[PDB]
Amino acid sequence: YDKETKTHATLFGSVACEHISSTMSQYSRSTRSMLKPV
Amino acid sequence: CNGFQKCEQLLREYGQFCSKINQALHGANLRQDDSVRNLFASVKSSQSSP
Repeated sequence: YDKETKTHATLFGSVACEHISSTMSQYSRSTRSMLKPV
Repeated sequence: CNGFQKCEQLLREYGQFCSKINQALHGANLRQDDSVRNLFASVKSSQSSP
């Protein structure tokens, strides 16, 4: 959440750094139509 | 349910209970982190001969 800065980051647990891709379309998240390498 | 809209609609009715369960687990995990820090802090703050 980082409330004081108000900036936010998304973390994938125990997933290879290379696997996840920006604007990922291979996996579909039912809960959110839109979600917002290191 | 795994990606089922109807179970998600049922979840919306029971959403408040589901949110409470997450908050309790999140609070317990934070308390476990606090216990780890204090125990290590007692070990630390002592000068050590190599």
